[PDB]
Amino acid sequence: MFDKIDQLGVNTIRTLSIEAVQKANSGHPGLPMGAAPMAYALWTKHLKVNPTTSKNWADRDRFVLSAGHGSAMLYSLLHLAGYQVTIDDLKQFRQWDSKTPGHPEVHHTDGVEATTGPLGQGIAMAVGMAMAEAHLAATYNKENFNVMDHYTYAICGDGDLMEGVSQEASSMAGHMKLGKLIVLYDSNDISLDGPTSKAFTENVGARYEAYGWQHILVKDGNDLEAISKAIEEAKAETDKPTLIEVKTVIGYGAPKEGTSAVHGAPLGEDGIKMAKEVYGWEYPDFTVPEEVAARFHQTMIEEGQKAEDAWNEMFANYKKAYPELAQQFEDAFDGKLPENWDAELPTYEVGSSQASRVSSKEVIQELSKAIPSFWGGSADLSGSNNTMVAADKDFTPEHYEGRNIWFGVREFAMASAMNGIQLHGGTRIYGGTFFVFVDYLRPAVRLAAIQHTPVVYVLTHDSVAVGEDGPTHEPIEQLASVRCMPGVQVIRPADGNETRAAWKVAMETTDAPTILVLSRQNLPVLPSTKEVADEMVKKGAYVLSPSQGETPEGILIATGSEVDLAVKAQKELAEKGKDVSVVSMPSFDLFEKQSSEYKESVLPKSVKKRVAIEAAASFGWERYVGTEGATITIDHFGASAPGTKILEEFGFTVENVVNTYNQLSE
Amino acid sequence: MFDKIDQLGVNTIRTLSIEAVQKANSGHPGLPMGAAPMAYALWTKHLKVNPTTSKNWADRDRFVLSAGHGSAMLYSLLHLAGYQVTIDDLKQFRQWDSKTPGHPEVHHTDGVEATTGPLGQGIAMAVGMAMAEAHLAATYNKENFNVMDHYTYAICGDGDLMEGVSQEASSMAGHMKLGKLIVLYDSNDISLDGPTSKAFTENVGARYEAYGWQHILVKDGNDLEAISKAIEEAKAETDKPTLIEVKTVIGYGAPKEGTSAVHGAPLGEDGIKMAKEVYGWEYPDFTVPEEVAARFHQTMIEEGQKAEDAWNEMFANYKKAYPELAQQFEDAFDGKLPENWDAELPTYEVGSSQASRVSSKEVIQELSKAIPSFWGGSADLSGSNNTMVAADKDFTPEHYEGRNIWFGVREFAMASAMNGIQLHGGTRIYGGTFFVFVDYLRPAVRLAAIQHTPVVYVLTHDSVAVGEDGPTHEPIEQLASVRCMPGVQVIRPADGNETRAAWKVAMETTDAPTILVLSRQNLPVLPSTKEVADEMVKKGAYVLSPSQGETPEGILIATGSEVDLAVKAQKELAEKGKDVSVVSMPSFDLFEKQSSEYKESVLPKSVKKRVAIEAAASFGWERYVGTEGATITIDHFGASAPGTKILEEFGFTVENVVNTYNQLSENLYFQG
Ligand SMILES: Cc1ncc(C[n+]2csc(CCOP(=O)(O)OP(=O)(O)O)c2C)c(N)n1
Ligand SMILES: Cc1ncc(C[n+]2csc(CCOP(=O)(O)OP(=O)(O)O)c2C)c(N)n1
Ligand SMILES: [Mg+2]
Ligand SMILES: [Mg+2]
Repeated sequence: MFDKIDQLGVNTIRTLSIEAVQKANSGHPGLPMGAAPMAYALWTKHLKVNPTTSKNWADRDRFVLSAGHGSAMLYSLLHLAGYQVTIDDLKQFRQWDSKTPGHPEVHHTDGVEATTGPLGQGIAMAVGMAMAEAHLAATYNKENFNVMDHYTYAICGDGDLMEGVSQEASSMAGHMKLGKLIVLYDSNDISLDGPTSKAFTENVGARYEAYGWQHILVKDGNDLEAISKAIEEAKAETDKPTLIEVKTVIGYGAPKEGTSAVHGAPLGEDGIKMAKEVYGWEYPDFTVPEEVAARFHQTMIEEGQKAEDAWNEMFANYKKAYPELAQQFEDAFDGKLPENWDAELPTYEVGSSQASRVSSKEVIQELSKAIPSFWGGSADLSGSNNTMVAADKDFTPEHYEGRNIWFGVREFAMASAMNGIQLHGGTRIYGGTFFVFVDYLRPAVRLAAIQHTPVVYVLTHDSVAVGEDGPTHEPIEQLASVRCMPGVQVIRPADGNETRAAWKVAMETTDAPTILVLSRQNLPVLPSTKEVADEMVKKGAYVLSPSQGETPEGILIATGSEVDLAVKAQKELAEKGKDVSVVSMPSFDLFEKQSSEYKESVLPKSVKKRVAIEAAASFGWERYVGTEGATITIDHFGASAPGTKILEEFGFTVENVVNTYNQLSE
Repeated sequence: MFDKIDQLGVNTIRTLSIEAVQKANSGHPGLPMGAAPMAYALWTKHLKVNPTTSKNWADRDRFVLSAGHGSAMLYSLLHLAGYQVTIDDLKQFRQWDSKTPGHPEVHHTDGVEATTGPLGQGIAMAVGMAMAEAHLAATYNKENFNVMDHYTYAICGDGDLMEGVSQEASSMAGHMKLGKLIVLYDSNDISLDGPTSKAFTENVGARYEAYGWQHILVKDGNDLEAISKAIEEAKAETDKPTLIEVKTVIGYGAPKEGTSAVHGAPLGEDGIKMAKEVYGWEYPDFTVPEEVAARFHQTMIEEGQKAEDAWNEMFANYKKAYPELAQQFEDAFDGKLPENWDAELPTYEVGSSQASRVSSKEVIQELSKAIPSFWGGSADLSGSNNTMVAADKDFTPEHYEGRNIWFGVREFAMASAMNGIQLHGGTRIYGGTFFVFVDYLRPAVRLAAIQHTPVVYVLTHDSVAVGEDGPTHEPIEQLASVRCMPGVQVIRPADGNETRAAWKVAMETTDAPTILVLSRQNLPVLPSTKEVADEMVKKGAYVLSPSQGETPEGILIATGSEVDLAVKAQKELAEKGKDVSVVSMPSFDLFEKQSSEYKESVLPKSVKKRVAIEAAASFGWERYVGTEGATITIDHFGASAPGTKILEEFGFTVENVVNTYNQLSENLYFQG
């Protein structure tokens, strides 16, 4: 059962958390106090992790604290568990260069599996982690070798479940029958501003039951045994994901328990003392009882070591029995793209005019054949986005080996799950939606930037050329909205050859989300792209068509579909005697990470006659065009019309670029 | 209650819709074919509208087509109703400058209450409209006067209900017991990519029942009587919102019915004819049967005018009985601000330091007192956003007159509901969360910009000064992310006086959403603001502190929290004989609106020594600092540390401002 030492451990977590919040004079103490029993039971009796090996173990049970305001409890848990969070690390909570940030951040603190500040994304990321385990289990598990047999756990709050991303993810998870996803809900019945009664009165468990989820109610948050029994029931439900609703008194033992006051402000030294009185805690501050430390050592370090060693031996036998597949497992988790992966990648010729999206599909198809760890889907847009791998099955409960994922019209959930799949390891994911609906998945793109996750976004329908669907479905500001974001690689391919090479950047990217901005409209193949694209797209901007002279009199900058106008302009300008360089800038960010010498080759400082043609906003174009430069952009919303007409009416004609260049030349 | 004329009316809606899609060679015919029965039953027998008065009747039932891909069904319906959509307009479906755009757009087309292309937002706008009815009903309705008694209707498809904004809003709707909101769900069991078996196996009704909704399942989508019966049941359940799931066959009649093919592509002429054979339609193309037109005229034109006229008589009697409330009702709907709304607004002194969030609370609360229509709330962040009005009560089922809305942690739903509230009219809406979570509500900001809807966004915690919550809670790219967007007014107030003016700009803005970017940290009151802010913040950028002498040697440009550093740096630079002008730029948008002449006053082209200091991404600052100017900016994510420290390490110190300017002298440019 659960002994007195076990309750000491619970209260150690409680005291460490609340002390850490107080020293910082910042932080959230209520959830740590309320959720400390459910956390303790999970880690000590049910979570299989080897703290000694950190996150290196592939089959570690995955735990996400979606309610990141409980960071102090997680740090308390990592310290007790044997991860490298020290007592002094706890004391530096919410301080400069601390290993204990106010909200958990992956790769900043040992043992944190996800960056979980924003609400609902952690659940969705945990959904994706179970998707990955089911997929990798089906892909690699053979009889007598359970190479992937682990559970995804999350601890959420009332806020996580009021967010659409979780609701989207939970319907997804229920559909995908993720029996190994166990979410613990800290139903403290309170939120930041007050009681759940003022805005959140739904039957969460019934909703989850409608999604296909098992719902277990533990009416006593402080009954460890009831929580441990619930986890076992959830593990027994192999066909359905499980929500264990743990009713807790936020700030348990504190004077202001069951109020919003304990949510986000330090309890105060009065609160700590009174809470300790309830616990009978007369221990010194930032002190862990010896009994507790040994309990955590036996329960987590010792058992964890035995489990990984056992798994490691099974993999040893697995490698002998199935050498090629085991190596694949190893290479996928280490992010090693297969040899000659790019060999059969499509190439295109000057006669051709193919949409960037069709070109993407072709790259995707060969990528899927070559890379067995490559998988992905769309938000009900695979036909429109051309994100489907023909010759591969769909990712279904019946065939988890399938690598085509039907996310549904759940873009945010797709994006966050994708972040979780990347975080899990063994897979490279892509996700498809229209470019205008990047808005829906934007917070998860920002999480991917912070988390340095090599997610690929296949976002199509880049411009007003979509046409008849109209302003709501035509991106204008979306290219700028991603470019300001730190940590995101945004590439708009200008032809098929640029598209192939953009995918190659994404495949070879290991620390950044990559957004691919692709076109519905058919894209004519440009002059040098067949030969130079693979080498020069990664440089962000290159001289697609050079001027006749060493120094161009002017320079035309263009991205994507509008680079064709540029080359046609170059010739018309030549007939009137003007010599201009045409630069393809697929990516702003890739270009800025290049040398000053390279930037000079593409955009020489001498030439102030810079005209930029982009079917997008003008924001940030003065960086390259200049104060004195000119730009053909759209700074207004779209229209419902044949796309060819909208472009023509919005100034994307060879004649207009000539006139604007000539006016600037004056 | 339904005759062959009514089925012919259903077939008419379908034929006009599929014929228009084919002429355009673009569109979605599937939902029109299967949903035209349910649309017909609701409009002809349960929807209280006067087509003659367009969108000008205040107690009109509100219909939102959340599934915008079924635009043609709406346009067909508008023509049949008596709205100003001609057969000729339908022919121009999805063509340049048409009154029939591919997805419905408000204002462009008669009687379209919302721009509803993006999925889920329409149901959320509908939810907010029901919120607006309840508040206005409670605020204005008095005994024997049913000033506000209108239901809110939305038609959605599977995709709408998969989206999280819908799920948030539905939870919010059930909590708020908006029993007069009824959603009609095309359970066609098909999505763009294919069946819903592949992505959508949930029990929608069970979820909606958990939300506190009522679920009526109509198994025969073609049975008009059953649909109408369900709409009656829904109106009967006044304490619960209702989802009427009408199971339909997508593309009923076409050869490709019940498949993904009918969703988003023209059937083709053969398909139109084959469906017509099932329909028994021998009529020529783009034709309304005379029987159907007269049936529509009777059901909606004549009855609707009688209802608006009956309402108008009651309102006039209400005007006599309650003149004050009636004038307020008209003026609130008219958008007229009360006469002395600006009079009691807070003013602040140089010796004062206060966070713009606290300044906003004070401006809000006085605005609430003077403007009865003014209401709003936050996504569980009122303590942090300072968005609560102390005098007023919460907007609860018990107190629908309350002007404090608790949206919960539902930012997307809040912003879309806000859009519905403003579109409905009678109220001014503010909604609050952290500025870093605009990303959560971003699609609804865009829809507001396209809809020209004057929603006010109170987005606080603007910088790395948030501090210990960390990178995830600290905005960086967000300012540029909305300054890049068309049709949005983004004001970063630099002190309390600018904050008041910012609110004023938003209260006087009728054509655009306004985002107010406010600070957790205390902002010291700046030199000229108590006197010049009321007239100069509206100009976007102004010279807060002029140079000593007409032509400045440099421009220190700063927005929001960072302007104080610029003024302090001006002093230090002035002490060393360097004369710079401090330009405060609350809004990029408002400044570019001003005359070419005014811009030269604020930013003379002659002065090329410019340093811009803003604790945000450098994106788009090259427009003002210039190629040879410099920026003190954050192009990287933040940290978890006390906020003052983060700012110092990131260079928002007086020394760095001085030194960045001085290094500008070292350049070869600026030598000469
Ligand atoms: C998307 C998002 N919006 C807002 C916040 C701010 N926030 C953090 S916790 C919280 C309250 C949610 O309540 P709950 O999870 O029940 O908290 P508890 O009572 O357990 O502390 C809010 C609004 C956030 N972290 N993420
Ligand atoms: C937010 C958003 N995501 C995606 C799309 C693209 N889209 C339009 S309809 C649709 C399929 C949804 O199917 P459903 O609403 O059930 O359509 P029906 O079968 O009734 O035509 C998709 C993905 C969109 N318009 N908005
Ligand atoms: Mg809670
Ligand atoms: Mg459908």
